[PDB]
Amino acid sequence: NDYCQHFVDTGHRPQNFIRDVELIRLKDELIAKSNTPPMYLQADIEAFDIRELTPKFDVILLEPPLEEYYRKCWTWDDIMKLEIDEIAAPRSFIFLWCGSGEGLDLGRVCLRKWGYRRCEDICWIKTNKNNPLDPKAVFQRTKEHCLMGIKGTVDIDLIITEEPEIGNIEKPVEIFHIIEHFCLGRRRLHLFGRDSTIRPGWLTVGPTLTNSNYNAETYASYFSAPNSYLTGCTEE
Amino acid sequence: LFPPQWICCDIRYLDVSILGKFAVVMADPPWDIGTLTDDEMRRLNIPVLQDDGFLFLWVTGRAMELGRECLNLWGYERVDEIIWVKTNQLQRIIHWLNHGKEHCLVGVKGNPQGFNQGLDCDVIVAEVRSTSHKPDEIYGMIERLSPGTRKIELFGRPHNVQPNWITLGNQLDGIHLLDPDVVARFKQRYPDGIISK
Ligand SMILES: Nc1ncnc2c1ncn2C[C@H]1OC[C@@H](N)[C@@H](O)[C@H]1O
Repeated sequence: NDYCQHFVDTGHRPQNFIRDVELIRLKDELIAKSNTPPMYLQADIEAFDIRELTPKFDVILLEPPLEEYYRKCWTWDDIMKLEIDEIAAPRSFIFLWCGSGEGLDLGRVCLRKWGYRRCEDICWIKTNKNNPLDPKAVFQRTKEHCLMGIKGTVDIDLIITEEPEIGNIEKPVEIFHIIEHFCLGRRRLHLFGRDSTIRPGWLTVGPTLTNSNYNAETYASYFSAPNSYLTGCTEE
Repeated sequence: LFPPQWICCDIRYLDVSILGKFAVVMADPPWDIGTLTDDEMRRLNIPVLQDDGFLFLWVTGRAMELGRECLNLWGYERVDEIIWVKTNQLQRIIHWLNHGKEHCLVGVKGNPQGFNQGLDCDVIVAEVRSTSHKPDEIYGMIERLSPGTRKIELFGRPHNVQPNWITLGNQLDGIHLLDPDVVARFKQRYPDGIISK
């Protein structure tokens, strides 16, 4: 059958009809034991010299609040001016939420500006099983992109969930599972996270956080020798 | 005009200006990731094919970036991005991550009028077939977007030929042209056939 046609007929997005979405849990349990305690800092990132966030990170998850999520917001002008290369480790990874509009282009510019090359394009595909427009848009937009960048030298590149309630800007927690299953290192930064996103193994920084516990000397102590080079998937 | 038409050619060397203007261009190029170098891709004479319309550009790997480059070089702005979720017959999905999709950049040129923007959504769910064979659903999406207008496909194979479409590719069988304005300009430009150099 033609699900494109079906969507025109009924309003059920084609992804509504995708189906089905052995000790790969021991990997998850190693992640859990290696995880640092959750750390978090309230900071207005427009006004905040990010160089105060130390040491340099192995993974950066960047989730700037785009205007299009809502139907202060950061524009791609603002985002491109973040000095992400000043806190990234020489070999490190970025996951940048780009939305579905011009961000798919301007996010690639950001990645190259900060010194990465895009190695994956992860799409969050939103179903509307429970509920059967940009002026430049040619099609109804039913997904978002999270770009993965790499600098220096099990999962699939799709997340499928139901479209969240209007006004809900959360991204699927599956993005964390994908990032953590890569075993990229233990210094993990989430910029523009919220109270709702704080998580073991992660440093969360955002303007809406209600509480802070970040201390740079304490944070670094989690990675002092003999723990400087752990993958995040090893025994403690 | 209406029925399928095609030209076996080397797209690098055909004088595409005999074909006229098209509401839609679609291409599935042999990116260098029988391929074309990045300069040959950049040099392709896409700009003459359209005045106001849309371009559909299949990309994988580093062509996700290079295709954006060609897109802009040829004079398009990328305004959408179709994702084809690849499934089997049971509607289940088929370096760092395994790939469940392929991307089709959508560019706009000029100011198109009379198109039905917003009828379809930017996700396709369709079975995998032979390799490099894109799903037929795209022709339905494109027809509903721009019904009855002239369309051109670059790097198509015999199964890609469709009504309202002119298909170009080097694995087509011969030259099948029906539009009088096209056969006219083809005879003038190519009085003996032959599309070399
Ligand atoms: N210089 C050229 N001129 C015309 N067609 C050409 C070409 N190089 C390759 N192709 C055809 C290829 O298109 C890409 C892909 N869909 C394959 O299936 C194959 O057909």
